Amino acid sequence: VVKFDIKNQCGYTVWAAGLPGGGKRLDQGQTWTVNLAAGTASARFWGRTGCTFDASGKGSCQTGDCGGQLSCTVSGAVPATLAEYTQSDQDYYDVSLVDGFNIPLAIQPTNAQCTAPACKADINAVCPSELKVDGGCNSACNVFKTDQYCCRNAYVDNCPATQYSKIFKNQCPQAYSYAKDDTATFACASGTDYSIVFCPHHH
Ligand SMILES: [Cl-]
Ligand SMILES: [Cl-]
Repeated sequence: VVKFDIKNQCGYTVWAAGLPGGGKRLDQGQTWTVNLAAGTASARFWGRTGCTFDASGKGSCQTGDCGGQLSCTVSGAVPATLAEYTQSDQDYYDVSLVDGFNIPLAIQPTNAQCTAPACKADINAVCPSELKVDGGCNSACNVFKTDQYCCRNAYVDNCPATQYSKIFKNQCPQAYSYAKDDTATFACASGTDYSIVFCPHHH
C-alpha cells in the first residue's frame, strides 16, 4: 500500500475527506491514516470546515461538503483546497486551488529526495469579493464557469493565466492556480509514503 498520514494542525476542527478513503473528524492535533492499494492510480484529499453530523453520519459542511455525508463517496462542494496524487511510471502530486481554497495545506513525501509542495497562506484574508464565500474562496472557474477561466473548448490547449489565477499564484506559488498551471506538479519515484498537513508550519 501507499500510506497517507493526514494531520490537522489548525486551531479549528477539520473534517478530512478522501476519494478514496471516506472521511474523518479531525480536531486540532488529530490524524487520519489512508491506505491506497499500490495499484491505485489516483487520490484526491481535502478538508471540510463548519460541519455538523448526526449519529448516522449525515449532516452538512460550510465548505467541501460531500453529499451531506461524514464518510465521503463523492467529491466535495467547492471551495476546498485539494491534495492530488496519481501513480504511473512514478508518483505525481500537487496542491490545487483549481476548485478553490478553504484551508492551508501541504503534501510531504516521506522520501526527502522529493519536493514537498504547500499552500501555507491565508487566502481567505485576500480573496476578491466576487470569489468569497463563508469559510473559503472560490476559483474564477467555479464562479464564472466560462471557458477562459475553466480552460475548456477554445482554451483547452492554450489557456493563459488570469488576474484571478495570479492572485492565488501570488499567495501560493507551488499550488495549481488554474487548470493549466505549468509550475505546480511535483514527482517522486514510487515507493514513498506521504504526509498531508492542514495548517502547515512556516519559517
Ligand atoms: Cl486513522
Ligand atoms: Cl508542517
